[PDB]
Amino acid sequence: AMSMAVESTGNAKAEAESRAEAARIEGEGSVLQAKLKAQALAIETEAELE
Amino acid sequence: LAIEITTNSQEAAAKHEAQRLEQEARGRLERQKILDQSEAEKARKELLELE
Repeated sequence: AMSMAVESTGNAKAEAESRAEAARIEGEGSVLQAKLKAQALAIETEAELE
Repeated sequence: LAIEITTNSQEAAAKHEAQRLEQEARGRLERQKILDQSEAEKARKELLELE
């Protein structure tokens, strides 16, 4: 049963650890993307304001 | 007739002994199996952690 316990936890958590680790890339990516999108829209909407 | 039933009681009692020996032989073997299966789990759980 101790092997059954470490089987279920170690396997299922490792799957749930990877998707959360992947979501961290989207979070850090979306920050840098939105930061770049700020400049994209800033230079677009401000320069076209003339 | 009084001789053949004693040889039947002989071989029946002889069968009873070998029939008993069968049980007690595999009985201790069964404990060896559960013991060997237990040692596997002690290493399999360790392997499962590395796995």
